[PDB]
Amino acid sequence: PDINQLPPSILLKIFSNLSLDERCLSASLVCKYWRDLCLDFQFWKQLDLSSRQQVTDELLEKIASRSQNIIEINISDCRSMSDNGVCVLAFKCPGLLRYTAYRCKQLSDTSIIAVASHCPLLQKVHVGNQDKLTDEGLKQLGSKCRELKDIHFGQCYKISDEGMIVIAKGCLKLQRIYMQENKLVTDQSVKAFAEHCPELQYVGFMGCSVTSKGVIHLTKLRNLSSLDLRHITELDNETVMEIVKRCKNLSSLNLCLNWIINDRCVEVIAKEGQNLKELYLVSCKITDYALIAIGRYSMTIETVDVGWCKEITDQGATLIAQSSKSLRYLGLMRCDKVNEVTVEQLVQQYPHITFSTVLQDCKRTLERAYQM
Amino acid sequence: STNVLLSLNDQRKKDVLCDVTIFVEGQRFRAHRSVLAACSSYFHSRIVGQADGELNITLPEEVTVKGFEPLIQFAYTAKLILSKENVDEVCKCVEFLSVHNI
Amino acid sequence: HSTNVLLSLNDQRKKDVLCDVTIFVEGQRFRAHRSVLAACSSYFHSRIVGQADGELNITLPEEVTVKGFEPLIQFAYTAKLILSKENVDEVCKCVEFLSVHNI
Repeated sequence: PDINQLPPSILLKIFSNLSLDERCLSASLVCKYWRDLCLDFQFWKQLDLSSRQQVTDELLEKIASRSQNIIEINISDCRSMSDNGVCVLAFKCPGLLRYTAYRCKQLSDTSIIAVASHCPLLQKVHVGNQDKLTDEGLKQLGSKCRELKDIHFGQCYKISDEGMIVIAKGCLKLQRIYMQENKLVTDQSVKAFAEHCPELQYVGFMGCSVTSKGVIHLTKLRNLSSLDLRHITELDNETVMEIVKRCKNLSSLNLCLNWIINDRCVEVIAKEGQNLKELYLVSCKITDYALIAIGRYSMTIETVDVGWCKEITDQGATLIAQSSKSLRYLGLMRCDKVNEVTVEQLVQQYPHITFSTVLQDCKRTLERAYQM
Repeated sequence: STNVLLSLNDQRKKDVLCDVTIFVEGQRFRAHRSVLAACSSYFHSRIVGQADGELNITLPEEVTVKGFEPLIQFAYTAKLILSKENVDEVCKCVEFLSVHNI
Repeated sequence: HSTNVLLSLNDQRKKDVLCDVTIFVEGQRFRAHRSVLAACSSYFHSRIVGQADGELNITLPEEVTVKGFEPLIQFAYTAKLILSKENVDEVCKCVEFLSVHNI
């Protein structure tokens, strides 16, 4: 029984089921043939070198020296290489697609400049908590490589005004957007960029200073899917009504931590909402009155999230527990206004619920950690 | 339960089986998913929207690391320990870490 | 350091000797000194500085509770507190307060 008589396709399919550590540490010393098999464009076009700390500083010269089709560079949580060690790889970058580097503070705008001018093809630029990332490099990023299709620019307080307009006039193929607590973001950069590409599905502007003057004009596009407008500045209610009445295709709506937003929106969200799938209402000031409407007038619901609710109706929660057919997602936390019956009876009455109470999710977590 | 709280506490102070990772000034606390949900509504805002196995959170530059360190032990032990040098930034008993309206 | 002075005074206090100012709460007597309570709680300096007597007897309103009261003196002395979640509200002022306490 010789394993090396198998065709190379089968041997590569076998070797693809080993991690990079296993492949480069054990299977590369067995013999010449296995070492030559564990070195390909197959295994070296999806790098994913995240959190390899102080081991890859000048080594990036060899990973991309003869390799021709790196497309999935991932150096997230890097703390070893410098601008030189990333620009040397950035010089070639043949058809890079999904550059990703989170929390790599030592990287600066020089790396962005190196990666943005040597590959006119890109699909994902999901950079992260890198500070000192000024807006001069993103200008040329939008000017030279106008093929990028997805950005992520959280926690970079240097993207104030020029960046959005510069990758809004040239680039048009963007699909997803995500932003974080980035100050100095003006409203006069998104209103113009609201008529070119209406194919956006995911929108996230958490902790940002976008005024509702651009949210009002969102009625134009009718293809939006997911919303992440958390802590937003007084978005228009009638615009939300129109987008939920006309756009039947709507996936997610978070709207958490908003205080000027009133009870009317959640009162009316059960009037016609049939395809709504989850709701994240944490620390909401609900007046424990929409539960009757959300139980009686809603028949299609599977995810419900109760946050820091000071008051609640145990009878209503019990009624809605059996009112639905599959709505079992009670992740209760810090609910002081609770009895000791539901947490004692519904655990065994419904053996298809996980729950989230403190008394239960302490032994289960230890048990699942010990098993795996 | 109480012994459940202590067991979770030790498992936190094992650096093993930690879900949520708090990133403040390069320093990284490693704690669970459920407990920080019980602690401060600000965090449970940023967790429950994801079912990802590994999570990451950053905090505003306003929240200080010196006052941040005792808070984790607060959350894990439900215990109060204080010194006269470090009070003003925690002066609401809703612990008022800078921004920080729950 | 003067904290050595504070700790020495604390240990002397925790012998029921060399104690100068006596606090009375529904019968319980808690002994302490003259200078330190003047430095700690502004309600106390009011009733103290106006006399030069020997033995003092200061009573506290029902508004101040014993259960929070024992750690108050401890935090006055050594700036360290012990407290759990059940007894918090009658102490939630973070500038001590708790006494009158319009400053």
